Amino acid sequence: GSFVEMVDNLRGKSGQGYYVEMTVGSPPQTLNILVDTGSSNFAVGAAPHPFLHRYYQRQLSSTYRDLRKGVYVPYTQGKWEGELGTDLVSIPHGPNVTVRANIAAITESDKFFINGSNWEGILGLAYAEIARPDDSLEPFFDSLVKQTHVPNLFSLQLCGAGFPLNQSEVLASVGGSMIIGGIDHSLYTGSLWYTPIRREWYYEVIIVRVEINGQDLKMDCKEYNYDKSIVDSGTTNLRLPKKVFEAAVKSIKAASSTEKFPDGFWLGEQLVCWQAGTTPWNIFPVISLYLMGEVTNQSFRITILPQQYLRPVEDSQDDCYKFAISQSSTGTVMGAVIMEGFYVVFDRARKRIGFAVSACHVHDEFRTAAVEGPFVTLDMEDCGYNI
Ligand SMILES: CN1C(=N)N[C@](CCC2CCCCC2)(C[C@H]2CCN(C(=O)CC3CCCC3)C2)C1=O
Repeated sequence: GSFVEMVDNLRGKSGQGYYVEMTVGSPPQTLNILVDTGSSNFAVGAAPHPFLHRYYQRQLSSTYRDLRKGVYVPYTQGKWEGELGTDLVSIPHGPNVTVRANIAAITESDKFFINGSNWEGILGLAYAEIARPDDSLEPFFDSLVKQTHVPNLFSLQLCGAGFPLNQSEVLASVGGSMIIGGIDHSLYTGSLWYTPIRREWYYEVIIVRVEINGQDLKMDCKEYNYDKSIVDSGTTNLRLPKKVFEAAVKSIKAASSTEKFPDGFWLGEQLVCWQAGTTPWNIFPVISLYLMGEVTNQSFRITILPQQYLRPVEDSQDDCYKFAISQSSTGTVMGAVIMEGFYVVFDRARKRIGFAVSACHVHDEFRTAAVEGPFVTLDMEDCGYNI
């Protein structure tokens, strides 16, 4: 019910990631670690890098164990490579436990570390199926649950500020909470609604209906989950499959048509600015994603505001934003800008993901984010994509 020791243990922002403090080795080496529900390796900087002010020094840890194996992880926008080993790991603002976990000691990388992000490694919280080099490398959370009495569940409250935070502010500000082993009721309002985890690899879910200001996008629901839909704190944007993105942007443009925005804005490349305090939130539509419910033929919806999908960026005294919805060729990605609207419960023990309105979501006096249900929805299993 209440996990005060873990409340407010995150820092960061949607554009650069949310991170938690961790310690590795004996004596403990403190590092800031990206919370990543879209990968499954615990991988930390272990050699000098221009964007790192600290890194894991294996030679200084008496509990370091060398697995004598390399790991090469190339991905779309970057790469990381390192040396596998194990060590004792703790989360200072977490459960009061120390676990023996796998650690990939990063020795070389490209477009992995971000200048000014304040994190030195990543915590892959998804399942062993997508761990590198293969599923035999036990992910951190699996080790934590196996070695302690920590319940097999974690929950995330990612807090977007609603305005830009400079270098000093982002270091001093609370970015949210990662509750390990439980649900903290102070982090949300209303009810938690659960969607099934379709398969344990990424945190895969099924979207059954999409609305833009109550208007049904009216696409075959398979299109929404082509080739998968995942919940990923390690992605900034709400990413949509090509056809869905094209249909959604046409509908968002139509709803906001009292103001014309350049093509570069809709491409998520160019910022849009308004005089201080005059952002016309009301012209932008709300977006509802209906998710498969736990009950047969039942769904629920999560509704986000433009305060979630317009990402605050510094320009002046103008309030500026980037459009945080973008195209994908690898399925839907419910990234940090979506997660910022909600308290998200990764209930691994019951193979389900919970959503509730976040106590820290940004809104205005007229509209709020929402999590509502139930809705009668038929043939929802057909919304899932196969092959
Ligand atoms: C999309 N995504 C993740 N969720 N994690 C990784 C890895 C995915 C693995 C999936 C399984 C197979 C191997 C690759 C790596 C992170 C590291 C930094 N990254 C940023 O984009 C910078 C920030 C932008 C907002 C938060 C971070 C991405 C990724 O590419």
